[PDB]
Amino acid sequence: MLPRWELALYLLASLGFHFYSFYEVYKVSREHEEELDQEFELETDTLFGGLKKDATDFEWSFWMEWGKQWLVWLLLGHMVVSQMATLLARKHRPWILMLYGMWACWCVLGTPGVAMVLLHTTISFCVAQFRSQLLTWLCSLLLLSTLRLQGVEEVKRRWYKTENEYYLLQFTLTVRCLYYTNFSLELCTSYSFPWMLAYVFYYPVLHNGPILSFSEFIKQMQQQEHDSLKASLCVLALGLGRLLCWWWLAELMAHLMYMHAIYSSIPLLETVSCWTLGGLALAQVLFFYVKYLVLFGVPALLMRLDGLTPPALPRCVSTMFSFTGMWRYFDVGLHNFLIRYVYIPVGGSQHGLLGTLFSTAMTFAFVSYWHGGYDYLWCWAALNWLGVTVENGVRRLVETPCIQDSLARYFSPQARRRFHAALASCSTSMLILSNLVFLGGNEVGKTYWNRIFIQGWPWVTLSVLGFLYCYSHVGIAWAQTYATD
Amino acid sequence: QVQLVESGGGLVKEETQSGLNNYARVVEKGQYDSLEIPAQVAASWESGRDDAAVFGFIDKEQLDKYVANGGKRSDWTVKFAENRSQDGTLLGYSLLQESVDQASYMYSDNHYLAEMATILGKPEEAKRYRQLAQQLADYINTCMFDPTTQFYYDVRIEDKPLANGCAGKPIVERGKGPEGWSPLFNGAATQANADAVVKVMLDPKEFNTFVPLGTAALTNPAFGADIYWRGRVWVDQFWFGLKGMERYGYRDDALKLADTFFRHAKGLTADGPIQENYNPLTGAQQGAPNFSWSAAHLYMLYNDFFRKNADNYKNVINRTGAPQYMKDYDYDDHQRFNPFFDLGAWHGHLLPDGPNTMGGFPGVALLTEEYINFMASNFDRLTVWQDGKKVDFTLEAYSIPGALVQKLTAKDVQVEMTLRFATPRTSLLETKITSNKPLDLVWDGELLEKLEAKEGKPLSDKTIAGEYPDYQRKISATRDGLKVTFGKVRATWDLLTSGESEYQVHKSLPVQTEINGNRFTSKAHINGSTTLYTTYSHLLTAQEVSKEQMQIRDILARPAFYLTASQQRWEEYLKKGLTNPDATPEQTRVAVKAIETLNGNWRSPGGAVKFNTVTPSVTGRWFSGNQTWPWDTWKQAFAMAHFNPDIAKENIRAVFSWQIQPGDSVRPQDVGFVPDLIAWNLSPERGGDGGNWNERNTKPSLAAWSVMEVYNVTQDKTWVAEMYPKLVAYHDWWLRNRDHNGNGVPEYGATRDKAHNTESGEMLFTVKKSLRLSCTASGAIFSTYDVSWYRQAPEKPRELVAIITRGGNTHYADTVKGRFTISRDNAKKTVNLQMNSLKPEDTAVYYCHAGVQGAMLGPRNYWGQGTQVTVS
Ligand SMILES: CCCCCCCCCCCCCCCCSCCNC(=O)CCNC(=O)[C@H](O)C(C)(C)COP(=O)(O)OP(=O)(O)OC[C@H]1O[C@@H](n2cnc3c(N)ncnc32)[C@H](O)[C@@H]1OP(=O)(O)O
Ligand code: HEM
Ligand SMILES: CC(C)CCC[C@@H](C)[C@H]1CC[C@H]2[C@@H]3CC=C4C[C@@H](O)CC[C@]4(C)[C@H]3CC[C@]12C
Ligand SMILES: CCCCCCCCCCCCCCCC(=O)O
Ligand SMILES: CCCCCCCCCCCCCCCC(=O)O
Ligand SMILES: [Mg+2]
Repeated sequence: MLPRWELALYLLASLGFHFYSFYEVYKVSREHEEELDQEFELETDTLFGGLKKDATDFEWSFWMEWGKQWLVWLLLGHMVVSQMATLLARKHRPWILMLYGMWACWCVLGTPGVAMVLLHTTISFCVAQFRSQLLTWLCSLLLLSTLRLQGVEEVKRRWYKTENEYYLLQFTLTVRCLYYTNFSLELCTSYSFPWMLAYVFYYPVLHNGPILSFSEFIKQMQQQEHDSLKASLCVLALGLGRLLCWWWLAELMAHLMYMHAIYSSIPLLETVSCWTLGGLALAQVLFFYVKYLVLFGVPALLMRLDGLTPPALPRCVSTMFSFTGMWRYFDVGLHNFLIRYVYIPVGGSQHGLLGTLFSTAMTFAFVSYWHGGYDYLWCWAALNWLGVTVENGVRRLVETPCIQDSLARYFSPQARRRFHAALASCSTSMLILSNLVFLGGNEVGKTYWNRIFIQGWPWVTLSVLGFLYCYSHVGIAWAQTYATD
Repeated sequence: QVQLVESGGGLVKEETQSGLNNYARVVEKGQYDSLEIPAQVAASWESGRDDAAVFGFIDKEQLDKYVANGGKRSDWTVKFAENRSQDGTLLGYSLLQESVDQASYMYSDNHYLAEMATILGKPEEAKRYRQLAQQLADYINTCMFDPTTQFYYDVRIEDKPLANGCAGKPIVERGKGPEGWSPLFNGAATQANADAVVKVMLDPKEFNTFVPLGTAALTNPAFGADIYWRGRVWVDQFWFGLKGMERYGYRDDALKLADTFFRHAKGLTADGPIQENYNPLTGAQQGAPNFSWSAAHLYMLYNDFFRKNADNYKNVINRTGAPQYMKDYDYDDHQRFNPFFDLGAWHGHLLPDGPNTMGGFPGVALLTEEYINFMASNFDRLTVWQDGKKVDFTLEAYSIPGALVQKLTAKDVQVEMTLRFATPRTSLLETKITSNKPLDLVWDGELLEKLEAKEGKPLSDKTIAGEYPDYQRKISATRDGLKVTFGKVRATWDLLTSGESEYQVHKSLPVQTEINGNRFTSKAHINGSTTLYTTYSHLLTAQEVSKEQMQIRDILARPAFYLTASQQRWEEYLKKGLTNPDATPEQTRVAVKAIETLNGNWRSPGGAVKFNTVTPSVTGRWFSGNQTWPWDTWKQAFAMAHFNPDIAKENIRAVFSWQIQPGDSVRPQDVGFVPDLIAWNLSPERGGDGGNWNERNTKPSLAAWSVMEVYNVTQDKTWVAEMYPKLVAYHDWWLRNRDHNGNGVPEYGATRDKAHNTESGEMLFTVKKSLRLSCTASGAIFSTYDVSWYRQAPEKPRELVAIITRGGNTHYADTVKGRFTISRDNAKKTVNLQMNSLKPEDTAVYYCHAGVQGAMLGPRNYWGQGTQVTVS
């Protein structure tokens, strides 16, 4: 739709500001290595020369420590047990994998963790026997809320010597919430308690795993057709290669840049240059992207070896230019869960504007509550609900025959694409701001809003919007490949 | 593992020291949350304006802005001194500040005393009083007037007097207040100074606000609307301003301001009770509901400046209601209903507000010795049954001055119920039923069980029996009617009973009564249309019961006589009170409302007070009973003189009955002192167990003013002869115990009370200390946490107190803003809550909280164990 030279120029500019802002963040990290180390205890390792890692990101360090210690071995054991069951007892493989999932949960979280998972699953099943969507959702929400009760938290913490085990239990139960809610809502043979236990105690997704639809799980656990062993080894080899590449990329990002430590020190984030701010935002979003790429590629690889089709991994955040695409293609599993069980039951987007607003509000409110329900989470939810609603409204307005005819008559297709890129620039800026609120909280959001949109309205804002305009041209050009279908 | 440890909490109790020299030493030593002299508090009370700007009362935010604009913080500190006689005996204390309003009141007192002496044939005393008034006016116009600002101000008593003989310069820093036109009201001002004051107070930038003449000019550094004595408009200061304006040839402007007040004051033409003050900008009302002082000055405004048969004034005040709690309070702890009191009685009645209470007068507001408490929601509620089926009635309930009337109309049966007061303890009800067929009358009643509520919402689940176990209410049948007996309760702040109190219902008919616990039911049968009379009597002592048995027997013998006596009495009330011919009907209705409020706030002799008296508010929380103040009494007697001279005389007599006489037991040095508060129960020092009786101070002297008004209305020379020695003694006391300098200009202060000093004679003062909680975090990256402080008061949920985010942004709860300060030390990994100006509401368990914000930092949420903080 655009000249090849023009799109090449936009791609060059996009890579340019990406890498230059990364370089600026690296320089700022080198300047304040001593201060950040004193204040946040940067870790020392030999992976990248004498560089020191930034371990201030809780999720990355938590899951890396767990994988070093126990989870990698348990995942390998699940892989081996699944292959052995396929070779020996294919018809009983779901139950062997259920048994292995329960045993691994016992190994990491002890008896209390398995007992809690079973209690939640049984309560959800019993409530689902009353085939009412409202009752099932109320039960799931109450079980989710129980995780945040101070007394329950104290009792749970008394079970484990270390805090990491308690956090692992909390994450496991948070994901089990989605899993057994999915099962119960689909329930409204093939939906019996053994199948629910197999679905819940499926190890690849036990801790932090993406929501895998029960329909696909049961359909693909009863297939009885499997790929040869050599094909499984080839798939495992390629998946491991890509996973190691992604893990190395995340470690390199944490070593070169200390985005997490800098975001922790608001006073520092308020005195860095504008290029450093942009680079910090890009590095934060891309580190989150690569982190969940690694955290879903292990479950995804295990499911692929098991013969399941896992939800698609997140798409490069440096190709996302809109709220709708961002939330369609980043967490595909959770997006599908929300579409089927939250968005559509409350009318989706087929009951006028107000219905669409209400459905989006319910979806984002549930997502924020699931993530913890903190004030910054609610803020993120409000911002993203507003962004998605505005995008849907503009899309509908343009889709009207009158507006479409006027645009075709007045503006050339190149002009239309340029206008689309200009709008997507502001959309991307707001999306980045909301996701920075998510990652760094309200202080980071206030800092970015003031230093980019208030204290730098004349030229900082226009520079950011021009760079995001080039970025959005490049993102729409790429989205033509997949977004069309 | 992250661990939070609280520390620094505990029980903060103010320590009381002694000695004026020590107080000065402590102030220099510093390092105290706040110092508090009870004598200085009593001095502020004695001024009648407990938080006025002129007396150094300014909010912290106002003081900070005052300093930022240029001004020392010492400009708002009023030095305190103790008055010692030549022998060295402690006469009392006085602020080191001479008030212009107090000087003007002394001036007016001097001329009124001179006039009284002339009436009594004492030319020498009259000449001396005129000379004193002349010199006092000279002092007021030479010292308390600021030519630069052209207004009247208070003057500090500086370490040395000025060359002209004045004690310090006028306090212009603290802004302009209503005391600036007090010389105009009292006539001390000269014509030029009067013109200057009127110009200042007619300026919309100073006092000509939406409701003019507030307690502080808009330019006052401490001015704030909704502050009772720093901007809110009080009807009395407004009337004083208008009266001074008229006195100095500005009657047209005074009339204009009166019209503005009438048009803009909120609820003036509505049927609500007369509250205390108004917002100078919005005009909204606030204060105790049925305020005798505001009602008195509204009647004075009607009789002076508002220009443009009891049946003619129906529902002047909304007297309907149906209380469900013994304490059915409004947002300010005053009863939200307005029961009808008359003739000095100690019980009141409310009109039925709907079908539930229809058939009787629901509210029974017993005036326990010093408080108002509802005894029942339905009591002696008539219900008519014809041919075995209940008769359905249409209610028409209304109140006229001096009576409550409700008419019940049905197809065949009509009932007219008129409720008037017969004696100072009995209310007479006349129920006349008109029917063509026999009827079965049934009376039913309940005793309230719930204790207290606010705005209709119960405060707790406490019951009357639970809260006051000795308050053993028991309904007992009697040969005629009913009676309710009460146990002895000595709740000094909520409920007072002697154990002999009773509420007796006597009926003209013979009825069959059945008692079931806290409810009764009386049944009677009539062969047709008949009139029956019921007397309700609240008797607070056995002697009262014995005396009133005969009175009740007489009332039921001639009920018509007592009904017509009450009707006539109110006819003369209205005839005397309403003497303004050029007043619109709305203004006359306001006057009638004032008369009704004043007569409802009138109490018969009771307990220590052996004279008929008028209290600030019958329904007020701390004004009910026979709690009489001298300041309120002066104005109440000034107003009531025009329609009820006997009661004005009785109120003044009640105030002066406890004037300290020579040879006193408690305070022999305070001869002529008029106690600030006299109530049913004496203070512990006088042998009682009251707790309201206040002798820590007096109020501003305006007694001669009201006594002269009563004389003018009644032209009674014996009244002046009786009151002259008392006024002379009170004036002499003002000159002795409230003149530190000795220049004849008195200062507000406090007496030599046990709450002010030790038995030796050393001034007491309470040194208050602050509290500083701490919260050290171990095993955490403390630089990434949004540390916070929560508190969980008993029986309440935990509420955020303060929070400081990892970026340093600080937020405070609205209830602790400014008082509390939260800081964090990332180096020491501690969080501190500097708590200042602690109050009993701050007593709670304080919880430190550490929580990260942002998905990168994880689900880090840690709570401290909690520490107990208790104050007072
Ligand atoms: C330079 C860098 C730029 C990048 C910067 C950003 C990067 C940030 C990275 C870090 C971010 C931190 C991580 C994020 C923190 C949260 S973790 C991920 C959790 N994900 C979410 O919370 C997303 C929640 N919101 C959504 O999933 C969607 O926006 C929702 C569900 C609200 C809307 O779905 P939609 O697809 O976009 O909207 P639609 O109306 O078009 O629904 C799609 C389908 O549903 C159908 N539908 C709708 N209503 C009906 C009906 N009543 N009945 C039948 N079907 C119906 C409809 O027909 C349609 O059919 P289709 O065209 O074939 O697809
Ligand atoms: C504007 C500049 C960039 C553009 C246009 C871009 C575009 C893309 C595209 C088209 C893909 C493959 C399709 C997809 O999965 O979405 C991709 C994948 C990826 N990108 Fe980027 N990207 C950019 C910058 C970055 C940066 C700075 C990083 C640093 C972390 C990054 C990390 C990745 C990773 C890890 C993948 C996954 C590759 C794979 O395993 O398939 N990208 N990007
Ligand atoms: C959801 C959780 C379980 C995901 C775990 C991801 C796996 C693939 C991660 C977690 C910890 C990682 C290891 C951490 C440290 C090292 C040492 C280095 O010299 C080679 C790579 C190696 C050996 C990593 C390989 C990948 C690894 C095992
Ligand atoms: C809140 C949204 C911010 C997202 C920023 C994405 C990166 C774009 C590059 C911005 C670089 C800084 C702009 C120029 C600064 C200047 O003119 O000083
Ligand atoms: C935070 C709220 C605002 C953020 C959302 C702004 C969205 C603006 C519109 C985005 C582009 C929509 C599609 C345009 C299609 C076209 O014109 O070709
Ligand atoms: Mg979709």
